[PDB]
Amino acid sequence: AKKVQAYVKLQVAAGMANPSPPVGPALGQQGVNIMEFCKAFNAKTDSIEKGLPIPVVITVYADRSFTFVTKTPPAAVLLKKAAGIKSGSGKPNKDKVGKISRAQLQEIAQTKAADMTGADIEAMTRSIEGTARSMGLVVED
Amino acid sequence: TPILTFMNKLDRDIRDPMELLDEVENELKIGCAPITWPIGCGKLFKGVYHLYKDETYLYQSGKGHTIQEVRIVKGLNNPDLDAAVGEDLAQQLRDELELVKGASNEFDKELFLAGEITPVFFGTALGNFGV
Amino acid sequence: MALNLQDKQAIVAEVSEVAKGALSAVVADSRGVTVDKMTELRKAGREAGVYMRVVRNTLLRRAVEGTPFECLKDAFVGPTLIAYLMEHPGAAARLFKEFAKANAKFEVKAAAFEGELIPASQIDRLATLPTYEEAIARLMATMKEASAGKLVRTLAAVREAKE
Amino acid sequence: SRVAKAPVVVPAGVDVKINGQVITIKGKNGELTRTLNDAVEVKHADNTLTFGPRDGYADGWAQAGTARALLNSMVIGVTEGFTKKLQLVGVGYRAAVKGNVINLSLGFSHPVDHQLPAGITAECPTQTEIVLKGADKQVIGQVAADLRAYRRPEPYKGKGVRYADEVVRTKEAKKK
Amino acid sequence: MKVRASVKKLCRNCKIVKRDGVIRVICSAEPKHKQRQG
RNA sequence: AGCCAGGAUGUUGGCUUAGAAGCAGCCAUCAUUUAAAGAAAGCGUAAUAGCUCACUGGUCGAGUCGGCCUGCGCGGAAGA
Repeated sequence: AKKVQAYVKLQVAAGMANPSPPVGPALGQQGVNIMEFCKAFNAKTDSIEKGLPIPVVITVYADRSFTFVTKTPPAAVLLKKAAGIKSGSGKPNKDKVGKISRAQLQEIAQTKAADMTGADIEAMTRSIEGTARSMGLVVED
Repeated sequence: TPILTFMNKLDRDIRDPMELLDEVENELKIGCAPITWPIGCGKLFKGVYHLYKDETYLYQSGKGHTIQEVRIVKGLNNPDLDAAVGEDLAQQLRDELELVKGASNEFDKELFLAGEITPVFFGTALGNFGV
Repeated sequence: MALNLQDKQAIVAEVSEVAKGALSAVVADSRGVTVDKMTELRKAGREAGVYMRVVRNTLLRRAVEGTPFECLKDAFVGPTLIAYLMEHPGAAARLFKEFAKANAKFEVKAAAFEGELIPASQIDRLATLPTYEEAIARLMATMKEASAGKLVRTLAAVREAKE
Repeated sequence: SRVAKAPVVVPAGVDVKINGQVITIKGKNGELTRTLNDAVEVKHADNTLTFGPRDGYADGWAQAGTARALLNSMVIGVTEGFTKKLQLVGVGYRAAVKGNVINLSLGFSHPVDHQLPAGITAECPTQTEIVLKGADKQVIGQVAADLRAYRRPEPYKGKGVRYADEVVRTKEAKKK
Repeated sequence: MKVRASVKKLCRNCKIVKRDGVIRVICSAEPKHKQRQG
């Protein structure tokens, strides 16, 4: 690694790659084409499923296109498919909204293997211990 | 269709005429063949040195309504170019001209008619100099 | 913070990693970056862990003066900026390499490896440790004795001696 | 206090012509150079210069620290001499130096020739840089400030004569 | 600058020195914090 | 006090969000990585930013910080 050369992260869902209405002319402008950011993305995105957040770095030089290497997704968006309601925050901690305990989201703290600055396989559980409290979801743990 | 190139507005503070050649070759996909070359720009525009005639036409300020007096300084190393232009500016002419020869083109009439090099003139249509 | 009640703390608490210390390394980190903690702490993921600490405590007056647990020749071993490192579990091998094959790649000065405890000496790195659990180094270590050490010379008179 | 207390140590060279209340230092380069003092009694002694107050002076120390300071830059003065450097920003700005008088061109309707002081010389490694060395810190500092003056750096495009140790604010126009 | 009866340091890089019989405020960050008299 | 270094990772935090990935914003401020790093100070984003602050290390080495009680002064303060 080095530091910073060129990279960002703006996206709404994997259910629909390279969105046209959303970001539009706001998905790379320094060596990033808009009709090419769907030939290197769905090259492995269609290898798991479509409908979940997929951020990623953007290694840029000066040779026509570019190169990227994404990783584990956010454990906050997984609360629309693996937890409860469709939304999230909205109603923070003013009235016990959804409720997730020790059991749920358990293995969701097991998906980020290499991407988890929580050496202690057990302690790394305290990290995501909040990726489901940004709206108030008491744990029945 | 063949293209002559005129670099207008040397009365103004401009970009590096080297860099100007890059932008013309790179972005317009056509070779540059300098015929004249500016000596100083803006408040320091002194005139243009003709590369092929080997002489220096001297710019006079504000005669843009008629044609100014044609005032030539013959040699490129003529110590009157130093006197008329200041030896400082005179050397930068000599320096740039060195680099120009290693990164540009000789005007070829055949390639011009083929639309593959442009004769580049530097001047100022307002000062009526270079036209 | 806190005075003596806190000073004494950083001492004994970490100086336990000296009495019962596996290996030992003293590396300054002038111009260190965060990757500094994204390395010895990253390699702690799928090949190490919370079994390693480099608590920069070169407070000398605290670190050095704070080592009554027999570590002589150290009244010198504690110069300028420092960042001691120690082990509790695991062997006393590898570790030296995490530094030797990192700081060697720029990564700030490496105190030229001033050496630390265990044998208790001075400066001039070694590496007879990381060769451990690489048993196959003890395998070919016999150089097939009869074989290889033979097929390398006793049969070099043909590909290098027929003139 | 402090800066005052701290000794000055006269390097291998400089003579130190301490005459009562008039000190003079000469060495390597720098045509000597000498200043005066007041409420600070300075003592040569051995291989240094000590600075202290004087009875009946509330200025003591305060006048002594500036003492140290000055002398300390007087040693190094003739020793390593003193640096400088300025760089002209803006299309059409050009320095020259064709003697000991610098000839600047800054978009005015005229040139601006500026004659260097006593023991100060300068060179123009580039048509847009000026490095002027000297042994008197107090004068290079000036000559620099003075050159710069002709055309300080405006906060919009940044054009003008800046140092290098600058910062140049620079901000946007009033929106539409 | 601004001459007020009460100077006051506003910013963190705003200084306060006394050049002559006058207390002034020298704020290195924002010029608007430059003040005299006080 | 200078001077020398770091200030992230879960996280682009979700959210009335056209787009917000710490900072016009809402509600929240918890947990690792560590010597220290706040979903956090400021400049300023089309938006990331680049780049600097609390706090920890290093260098230097004796004092340093701010309130309280008192004495004497400074500005505030322009006229025929």
